[PDB]
Amino acid sequence: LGFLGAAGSTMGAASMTLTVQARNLLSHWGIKQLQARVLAVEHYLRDQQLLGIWGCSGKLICCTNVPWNSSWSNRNLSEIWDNMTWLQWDKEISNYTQIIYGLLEESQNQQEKNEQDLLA
Amino acid sequence: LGFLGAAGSTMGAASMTLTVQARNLLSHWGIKQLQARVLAVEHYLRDQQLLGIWGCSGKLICCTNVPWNSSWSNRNLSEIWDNMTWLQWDKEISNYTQIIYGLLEESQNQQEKNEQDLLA
Amino acid sequence: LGFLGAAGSTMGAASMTLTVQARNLLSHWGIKQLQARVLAVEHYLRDQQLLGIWGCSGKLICCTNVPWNSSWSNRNLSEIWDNMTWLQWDKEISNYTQIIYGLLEESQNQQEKNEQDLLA
Amino acid sequence: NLWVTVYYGVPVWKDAETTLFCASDANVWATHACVPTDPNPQEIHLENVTEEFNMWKNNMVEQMHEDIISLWDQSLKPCVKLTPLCVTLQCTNVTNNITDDMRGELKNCSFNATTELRNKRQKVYSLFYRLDIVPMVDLWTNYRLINCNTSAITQACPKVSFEPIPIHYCAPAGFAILKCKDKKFNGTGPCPSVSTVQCTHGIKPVVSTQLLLNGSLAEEEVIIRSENITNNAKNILVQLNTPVQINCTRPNNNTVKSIRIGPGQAFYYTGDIIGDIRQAHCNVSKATWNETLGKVVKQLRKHFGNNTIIRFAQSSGGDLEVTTHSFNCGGEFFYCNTSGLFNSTWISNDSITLPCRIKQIINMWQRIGQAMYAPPIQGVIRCVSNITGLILTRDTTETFRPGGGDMRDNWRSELYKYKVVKIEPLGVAPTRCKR
Amino acid sequence: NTVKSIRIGPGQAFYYTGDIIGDIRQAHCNVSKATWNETLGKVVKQLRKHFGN
Ligand SMILES: *[C@@H]1O[C@H](CO)[C@@H](O[C@@H]2O[C@H](CO)[C@@H](O[C@@H]3O[C@H](CO)[C@@H](O)[C@H](O[C@H]4O[C@H](CO)[C@@H](O)[C@H](O)[C@@H]4O)[C@@H]3O)[C@H](O)[C@H]2NC(C)=O)[C@H](O)[C@H]1NC(C)=O
Ligand SMILES: *[C@@H]1O[C@H](CO)[C@@H](O[C@@H]2O[C@H](CO)[C@@H](O[C@@H]3O[C@H](CO)[C@@H](O)[C@H](O)[C@@H]3O)[C@H](O)[C@H]2NC(C)=O)[C@H](O)[C@H]1NC(C)=O
Ligand SMILES: *[C@@H]1O[C@H](CO[C@@H]2O[C@@H](C)[C@@H](O)[C@@H](O)[C@@H]2O)[C@@H](O[C@@H]2O[C@H](CO)[C@@H](O)[C@H](O)[C@H]2NC(C)=O)[C@H](O)[C@H]1NC(C)=O
Ligand SMILES: *[C@@H]1O[C@H](CO[C@@H]2O[C@@H](C)[C@@H](O)[C@@H](O)[C@@H]2O)[C@@H](O[C@@H]2O[C@H](CO)[C@@H](O)[C@H](O)[C@H]2NC(C)=O)[C@H](O)[C@H]1NC(C)=O
Ligand SMILES: *[C@@H]1O[C@H](CO[C@@H]2O[C@@H](C)[C@@H](O)[C@@H](O)[C@@H]2O)[C@@H](O[C@@H]2O[C@H](CO)[C@@H](O)[C@H](O)[C@H]2NC(C)=O)[C@H](O)[C@H]1NC(C)=O
Ligand SMILES: *[C@@H]1O[C@H](CO)[C@@H](O[C@@H]2O[C@H](CO)[C@@H](O)[C@H](O)[C@H]2NC(C)=O)[C@H](O)[C@H]1NC(C)=O
Ligand SMILES: *[C@@H]1O[C@H](CO)[C@@H](O[C@@H]2O[C@H](CO)[C@@H](O)[C@H](O)[C@H]2NC(C)=O)[C@H](O)[C@H]1NC(C)=O
Ligand SMILES: *[C@@H]1O[C@H](CO[C@@H]2O[C@@H](C)[C@@H](O)[C@@H](O)[C@@H]2O)[C@@H](O)[C@H](O)[C@H]1NC(C)=O
Ligand SMILES: *[C@@H]1O[C@H](CO[C@@H]2O[C@@H](C)[C@@H](O)[C@@H](O)[C@@H]2O)[C@@H](O)[C@H](O)[C@H]1NC(C)=O
Ligand SMILES: *[C@@H]1O[C@H](CO[C@@H]2O[C@@H](C)[C@@H](O)[C@@H](O)[C@@H]2O)[C@@H](O)[C@H](O)[C@H]1NC(C)=O
Ligand SMILES: *[C@@H]1O[C@H](CO)[C@@H](O)[C@H](O)[C@H]1NC(C)=O
Ligand SMILES: *[C@@H]1O[C@H](CO)[C@@H](O)[C@H](O)[C@H]1NC(C)=O
Ligand SMILES: *[C@@H]1O[C@H](CO)[C@@H](O)[C@H](O)[C@H]1NC(C)=O
Ligand SMILES: *[C@@H]1O[C@H](CO)[C@@H](O)[C@H](O)[C@H]1NC(C)=O
Ligand SMILES: *[C@@H]1O[C@H](CO)[C@@H](O)[C@H](O)[C@H]1NC(C)=O
Ligand SMILES: *[C@@H]1O[C@H](CO)[C@@H](O)[C@H](O)[C@H]1NC(C)=O
Ligand SMILES: *[C@@H]1O[C@H](CO)[C@@H](O)[C@H](O)[C@H]1NC(C)=O
Ligand SMILES: *[C@@H]1O[C@H](CO)[C@@H](O)[C@H](O)[C@H]1NC(C)=O
Ligand SMILES: *[C@@H]1O[C@H](CO)[C@@H](O)[C@H](O)[C@H]1NC(C)=O
Ligand SMILES: *[C@@H]1O[C@H](CO)[C@@H](O)[C@H](O)[C@H]1NC(C)=O
Ligand SMILES: *[C@@H]1O[C@H](CO)[C@@H](O)[C@H](O)[C@H]1NC(C)=O
Ligand SMILES: *[C@@H]1O[C@H](CO)[C@@H](O)[C@H](O)[C@H]1NC(C)=O
Ligand SMILES: *[C@@H]1O[C@H](CO)[C@@H](O)[C@H](O)[C@H]1NC(C)=O
Ligand SMILES: *[C@@H]1O[C@H](CO)[C@@H](O)[C@H](O)[C@H]1NC(C)=O
Ligand SMILES: *[C@@H]1O[C@H](CO)[C@@H](O)[C@H](O)[C@H]1NC(C)=O
Ligand SMILES: *[C@@H]1O[C@H](CO)[C@@H](O)[C@H](O)[C@H]1NC(C)=O
Ligand SMILES: *[C@@H]1O[C@H](CO)[C@@H](O)[C@H](O)[C@H]1NC(C)=O
Ligand SMILES: *[C@@H]1O[C@H](CO)[C@@H](O)[C@H](O)[C@H]1NC(C)=O
Ligand SMILES: *[C@@H]1O[C@H](CO)[C@@H](O)[C@H](O)[C@H]1NC(C)=O
Ligand SMILES: *[C@@H]1O[C@H](CO)[C@@H](O)[C@H](O)[C@H]1NC(C)=O
Ligand SMILES: *[C@@H]1O[C@H](CO)[C@@H](O)[C@H](O)[C@H]1NC(C)=O
Ligand SMILES: *[C@@H]1O[C@H](CO)[C@@H](O)[C@H](O)[C@H]1NC(C)=O
Repeated sequence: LGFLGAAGSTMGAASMTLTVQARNLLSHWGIKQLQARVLAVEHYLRDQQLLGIWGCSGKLICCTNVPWNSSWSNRNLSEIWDNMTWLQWDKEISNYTQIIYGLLEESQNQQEKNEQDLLA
Repeated sequence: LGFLGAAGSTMGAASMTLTVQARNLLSHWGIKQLQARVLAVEHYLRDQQLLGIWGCSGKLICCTNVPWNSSWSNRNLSEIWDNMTWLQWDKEISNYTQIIYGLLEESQNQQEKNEQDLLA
Repeated sequence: LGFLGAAGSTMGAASMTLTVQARNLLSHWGIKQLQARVLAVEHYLRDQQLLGIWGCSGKLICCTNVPWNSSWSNRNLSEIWDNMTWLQWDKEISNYTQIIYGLLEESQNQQEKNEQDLLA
Repeated sequence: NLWVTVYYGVPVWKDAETTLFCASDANVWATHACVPTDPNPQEIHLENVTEEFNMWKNNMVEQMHEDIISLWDQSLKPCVKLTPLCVTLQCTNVTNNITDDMRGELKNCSFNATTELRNKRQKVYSLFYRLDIVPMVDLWTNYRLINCNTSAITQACPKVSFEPIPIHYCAPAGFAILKCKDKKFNGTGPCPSVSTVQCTHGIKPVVSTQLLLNGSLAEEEVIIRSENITNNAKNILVQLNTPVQINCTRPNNNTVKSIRIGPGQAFYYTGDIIGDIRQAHCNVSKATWNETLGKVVKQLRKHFGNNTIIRFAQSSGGDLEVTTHSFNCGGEFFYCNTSGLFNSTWISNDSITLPCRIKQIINMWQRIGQAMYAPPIQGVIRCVSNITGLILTRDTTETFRPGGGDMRDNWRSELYKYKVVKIEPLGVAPTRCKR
Repeated sequence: NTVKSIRIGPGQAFYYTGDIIGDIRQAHCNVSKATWNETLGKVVKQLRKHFGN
């Protein structure tokens, strides 16, 4: 039930502990300690900025409008979620990541402009 | 009308100056000053992370789905919001605060999973 | 197409590169390196806090309920948004900025209270 | 059709090299600098996690090395500089009842020291160990201190102990330390049982050479860990599963006197010896030691031929700092001869006494530009330590000799079970769910 | 230049010129003459745009 306790568990189970890990991201001699504190903050902020860009701000589980091109992983939703741990999944699809992130950004840009045009 | 000006006023009045206080949370000789700046940031981020966890991101007034078990405070609205100042309230229900925060976290997790299965 | 590439283009074009600039806002001898990193964070957080105050958290484009008093600028929608760059616009309405920010803050406070009453 | 869903707070990590900070539990040494620890912080079992560990490529070792050396140097900054004492010393033999083993080991020297006033000098008569002085320019009785032809000597402050107070290493937020709990783990490769901790256990920063003192013991059996076992250029770290007790003494009742050499600057020196003059020494139980080596041999035979011969021998060379067992015993620095421990061949209440030398002017780290003078200690010194591991090097018949000159090996013997990783909470997966 | 050194203190070395091998001559720098004259001519042409022509 503690931090990373679910690391060896299946994705379909581990997804229920997202708040456990989220809360462990924040908190001359003494300078290296300041450097460590500053980078912990900078890494945190980059993840939050990215969620903001994608339109996932404020939530731990974010559904999007980008579809899963099978060429990323042609495995099925009883294998990805019941037979694989997040560590194994991350390795499987680590190559095709800066494609997915790019697509998520593009999708959100279109959603913002379409939403302004409706509110008119 | 300035920072903490409403501290001695009733909760029902003080609730209208939330932006006044929110704006005062952000901004070897010289090191202790740098340390102070870093910790001010860390405290700010922890409050924001917590609001995000509860589903209150981006807002000063957040209604939730958790009910008020009378055992925490059995006073009526027209006591809490007309007489007591936030300082007196904070003392009254200081003990039972980690319990409330835990309930808010669980409530939001249930809500995020229910929504995922309504967008299916 | 890179950082500030759109600076010389018209507002109506530049508005499509908002993510390009947003992504470039984050990241004794050597102490100044920490000071620089800390201030970059502080400036970032102030912008985010302000968007939160106005109810624009999580978005790069945010429509509001505040109307454009002609006194700020009486230029018509196709002298601003396809004849004028963002640099020239900022100069045009520099004096009248803090007014707008104050109005946006008031608008959001009215919006948060009204919503709360409707969820009773 | 499956659509991309973004998850934040995902229990994923990657190998990482970051800055660790120190912490401690609750006469100042290796403290103030570290943050007080949390009681019983946390340990999370991570039941189904298998992970790869690789000691020797572990940067936690380099950080511990840097912190110890830096804190060591910091502690000498406010102490008295013994540069006014770089003079001609006139030295003669010691007029006491000296055993044969100590002949020539001590000298009674007379020097002119500076005083509180700039225009005055005094005449001081002190005992020195032979190892701290050098004769010069063909003059029979004229000596100088060993390190006045290189670095300035700094006297260690008399109020500062060198007690090896344990230091804990803690991860910054966003990072975690993984701990290998496999009792058979040899320092590398997959570890089937890996838990997560906040901060490592405290490790005592004990500084020694060929015999590791007061460390952790192996849980079940002697473990031999090496970067490449067939490469004779590598050191072999052998962890014992049982301690061997070693009793060390400096059996001479010393009188320590002090003088001012400057404006509030005190110098400490051995004035005189009460009673007989004897050699410092260490006692190792003979039977325990022979059992210990037999176990080591049985394990060596799993990497070397089985129907083989294993030989133990004394170091073939190098200076006193590496050919002996160096350690701090009650504030004094001992250099003990271990040839009595490693003189046997193993083929397919008695005790061993190790004679010891004492030095007051030491270098600690393998550096050229620093020296330090350890004030002598009043009375008689005794200490008892646990031998928890050996550092061996290798030349049919495989011959092994004591090594350990490189201090990072001592720290590897405690940090081998820890790994630093970075948490990567953001990721994606397909789910049947679209905005 | 033949360089010698002495110790002046505990690990403190001082370096100095011991002596000179060969003749003693003055240090100097060479600037090509025509190149320098062309360089100034260009500078002068530009100065004349701020000063009288
Ligand atoms: C391996 O671990 C053992 C066990 O911890 C360790 O032995 C210990 O060494 C210390 C330091 O020499 C001993 O502490 C002293 O004990 C005597 C008892 O007579 C006291 O008088 C001493 O106090 C005086 O000196 C202090 C110097 O710092 C002053 O601060 C103080 O005010 C007094 O003037 C001091 O308490 C300790 O007793 C032993 N422990 C045992 C069980 O013998 C050994 O040194 C470690 N080995 C290595 C290599 O680190
Ligand atoms: C090393 O040399 C020094 C200097 O010679 C020796 O110290 C001296 O030792 C003698 C004999 O113990 C001392 O004489 C005694 O003086 C006291 C009064 O101080 C007196 O009560 C005794 O009856 C005796 O006369 C002498 O004072 C002392 N000098 C100093 C500076 O302390 C030292 O003992 C020698 N060490 C050895 C063992 O070689
Ligand atoms: C789905 O992917 C296929 C194959 O794309 C390749 O693998 C991807 C992971 C990525 O690395 C692509 O850049 C690779 O080309 C796509 O088919 C190709 O698409 C690209 C444009 O992205 C095009 O230039 C190629 O000609 C196409 N042909 C192949 C087989 O290489 C397919 O278009 C992708 N579908 C989606 C939803 O974008
Ligand atoms: C409402 O609270 C009661 C009792 O409240 C407990 O003590 C209060 C002062 C405060 O600390 C509360 O948070 C505590 O829960 C609950 O009744 C008990 O509930 C606990 C589990 O929470 C259970 O173990 C006990 O057996 C229950 N019985 C007692 C001693 O009253 C009640 O369940 C709470 N109801 C709601 C709606 O949450
Ligand atoms: C729209 O602006 C006019 C002009 O206001 C001036 O310029 C503004 C940018 C700001 O700086 C004002 O403070 C300036 O007075 C406003 O007309 C005047 O508003 C002020 C303040 O309300 C009032 O005292 C004057 O009597 C007004 N004069 C007139 C000619 O009516 C007007 O109120 C603004 N409207 C809105 C939507 O706020
Ligand atoms: C280390 O071992 C030696 C040898 O056993 C010990 O020396 C004996 O000490 C007792 C007590 O003072 C004497 O009665 C014996 O005569 C000594 N033996 C010899 C051969 O001289 C020594 O005490 C032990 N000590 C340590 C490490 O302090
Ligand atoms: C430890 O003591 C032994 C003696 O038992 C020393 O070994 C001798 O070393 C000399 C060279 O200096 C050789 O000529 C002798 O043949 C060696 N003797 C034996 C029995 O092998 C050893 O050098 C000492 N080591 C240290 C570090 O002091
Ligand atoms: C998911 O896949 C299961 C196994 O299918 C077979 O083995 C995998 C590794 C692939 O090679 C696949 O093409 C093979 O057919 C099935 O038993 C299960 O029913 C599948 N579920 C869904 C929803 O498709
Ligand atoms: C609110 O309560 C005031 C005090 O009366 C009582 O004590 C508090 C703690 C509550 O338990 C309440 O239910 C009790 O009646 C009353 O004087 C006042 O009339 C009450 N007002 C309302 C709107 O109920
Ligand atoms: C917009 O107006 C143009 C003329 O601009 C006039 O002066 C500027 C400074 C503003 O005060 C503006 O409101 C004035 O009308 C016209 O040339 C142009 O055609 C107009 N365009 C549209 C879309 O009506
Ligand atoms: C570990 O795997 C076993 C199946 O081999 C499973 O029953 C168990 O629940 C898993 N443990 C965790 C923590 O997921
Ligand atoms: C995946 O399913 C197979 C079925 O044979 C099982 O043996 C394996 O342990 C499962 N792995 C996990 C991580 O649950
Ligand atoms: C990613 O690319 C590397 C290229 O060296 C390759 O070795 C690895 O197997 C790839 N992983 C996949 C297929 O995602
Ligand atoms: C302070 O209390 C008085 C009543 O005694 C009230 O009239 C006044 O408005 C209150 N002031 C504030 C800041 O709440
Ligand atoms: C508020 O306080 C006043 C003075 O104690 C009291 O008269 C009044 O009834 C209180 N109002 C309520 C119901 O909270
Ligand atoms: C809060 O806890 C303290 C310590 O147990 C206790 O003295 C106090 O009465 C409690 N207050 C409340 C509001 O129950
Ligand atoms: C610069 O102006 C020209 C002429 O209007 C236009 O074609 C070009 O796109 C402009 N450059 C940018 C960066 O907008
Ligand atoms: C720019 O503004 C001028 C003056 O109103 C106008 O004549 C011109 O047509 C405008 N051009 C565009 C592209 O809006
Ligand atoms: C803003 O005010 C200053 C001072 O009155 C004035 O010089 C400047 O022209 C004004 N600019 C605008 C945008 O009106
Ligand atoms: C010193 O040794 C001699 C024998 O050489 C002995 O007669 C004398 O008593 C001893 N002195 C002391 C103080 O033990
Ligand atoms: C003094 O010690 C030396 C060895 O360093 C020895 O040769 C000499 O004979 C000794 N002299 C006396 C008087 O003991
Ligand atoms: C100091 O003198 C000794 C004499 O044996 C010599 O070996 C050493 O190298 C000298 N050190 C320096 C720094 O000159
Ligand atoms: C030596 O080992 C024994 C085993 O019983 C232990 O109690 C003792 O504390 C150990 N000594 C040191 C210094 O670690
Ligand atoms: C350590 O274990 C690995 C397991 O893969 C083995 O290959 C290696 O030879 C072992 N080394 C030693 C010194 O035991
Ligand atoms: C171990 O040493 C041998 C020496 O012959 C060398 O050939 C081999 O590549 C080395 N292996 C590793 C992992 O360093
Ligand atoms: C060390 O001293 C203890 C008494 O404190 C004794 O029991 C033990 O046998 C001695 N150890 C050795 C190796 O002599
Ligand atoms: C090595 O010898 C041991 C007995 O001491 C035996 O159990 C083991 O099987 C032998 N190994 C090989 C490879 O023969
Ligand atoms: C090794 O043991 C033999 C036993 O006969 C002895 O003669 C020899 O001197 C010893 N060597 C060392 C270095 O102690
Ligand atoms: C050293 O000698 C003095 C003589 O006054 C005595 O008081 C002290 O106890 C002795 N110390 C030891 C360790 O023998
Ligand atoms: C500098 O030396 C080079 C040697 O190749 C020569 O060609 C050049 O002309 C010299 N420069 C001057 C200014 O004399
Ligand atoms: C420099 O340029 C002037 C131009 O008037 C010319 O008269 C003179 O001879 C030139 N000198 C050299 C060295 O070329
Ligand atoms: C200076 O003289 C040059 C060369 O005749 C001519 O091109 C230039 O225009 C003149 N400038 C002025 C300011 O007379």
